[PDB]
Amino acid sequence: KGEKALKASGLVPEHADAFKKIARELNTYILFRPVNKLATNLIKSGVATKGLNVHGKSSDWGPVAGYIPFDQDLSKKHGQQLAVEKGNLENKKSITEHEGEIGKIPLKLDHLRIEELKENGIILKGKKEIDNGKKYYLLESNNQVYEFRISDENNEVQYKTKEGKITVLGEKFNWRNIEVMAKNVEGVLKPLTADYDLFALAPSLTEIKKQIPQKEWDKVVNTPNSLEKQKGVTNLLIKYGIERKPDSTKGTLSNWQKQMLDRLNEAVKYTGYTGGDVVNHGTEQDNEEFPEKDNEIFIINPEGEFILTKNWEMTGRFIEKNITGKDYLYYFNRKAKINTIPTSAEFIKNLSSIRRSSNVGVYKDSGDKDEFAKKESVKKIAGYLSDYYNSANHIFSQEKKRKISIFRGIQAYNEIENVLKSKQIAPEYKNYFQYLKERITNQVQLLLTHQKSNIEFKLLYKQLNFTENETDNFEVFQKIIDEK
Repeated sequence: KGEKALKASGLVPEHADAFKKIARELNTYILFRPVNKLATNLIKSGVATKGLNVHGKSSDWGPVAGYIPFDQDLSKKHGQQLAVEKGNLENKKSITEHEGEIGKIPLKLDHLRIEELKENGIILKGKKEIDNGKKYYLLESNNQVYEFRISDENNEVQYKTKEGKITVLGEKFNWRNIEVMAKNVEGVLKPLTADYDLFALAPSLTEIKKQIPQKEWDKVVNTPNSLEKQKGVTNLLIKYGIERKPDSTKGTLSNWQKQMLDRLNEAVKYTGYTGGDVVNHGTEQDNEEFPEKDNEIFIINPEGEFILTKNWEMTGRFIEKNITGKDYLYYFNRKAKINTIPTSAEFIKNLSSIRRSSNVGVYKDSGDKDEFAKKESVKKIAGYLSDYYNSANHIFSQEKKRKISIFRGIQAYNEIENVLKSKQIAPEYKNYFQYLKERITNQVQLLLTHQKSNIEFKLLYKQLNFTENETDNFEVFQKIIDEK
């Protein structure tokens, strides 16, 4: 937190000041994932950010790294040489996937990066041998097994391993240029560096009132009881935010999220960033290739405070206290899962990920009555896990979101118990359902003990019996929970 936030985060300071300017002019409470200072100097130099095109991110070492490489030894597979062939294959399909707009331009080198990285002990002051017939600035890298040779007189990088050592790889790569990816912004090609990353946003209710047309907000003026407000915010979210297009250009967003991110990101056009959108993809919850546990997040408010958190459970504490605990909606990109679980889209993603290795189970590759019956059960299960995050009923206190979340979770639990009266299923999907039922009972119990009323869980499961209606049983749920 503070200037320690911006230095242990690793971002541009004047980008943060431009974000403060556009936040003071727009009033949106966005978040940021920290990107290191190895690529940040190249953001200040002029080469802009990548998108969601290559998902093997750049290393945390290397004076020539920061850009996404074709040979992924300059990526996170450092020393794990059996995966560098799959890295070359994945960057072959990353090249051949985004064709039409991509070119082949290498890194634009500078002498200033290696003098600003003198702290690694890059130059050994021993013998000065003229290798390859050229006056070379002799550098010794972080290790002896591979040297990352930046050129001195060539615009292209002349990186080449030594001609007297042997490794376990065997592919002594020649003095070629680096093969990093490209993107055509306003006609001129540009290399791609480590992209900036965000987490969420929580805009003010008058900004949503002025960004969504006025009829939906003259609806808000005549809302006496909270169930009609629940219906209004839910069908607003259905007619606006369910159109999540799975894309690989700018990130899995909606329309208004994209245009407000563009209006929040255009503030660097007069500061020194020649690209505009400094974040060209979604989050890491929106990057579905590898689930990265984000250890710390960067907090940006329109008031002007710089907070970088420490712990992940404390990050969820900050979210549920500042975002959800007050009158602000939690517009996040949608045994140890206490409060925030992977959402309904991630639920279907986990379902497919277990489905790819499980041949049989609950329902198989056919269309019978139990098959499509448990298919409609799991689509309404996904609907209930989606409506579990009904974080827009914040007109009264957080207890209202608590009781609505418990109502949706108990509907989900009754759906799970409706599913388990079927045929003899495979043990993979069986203990999948066991983990889901244990997680949902522990979540509903630890929310019930947090909120009110000291009731058991099985008591609330036994007293609640809903068959074909949910606007009547919310009254008996309110009669049990409230009005003691």
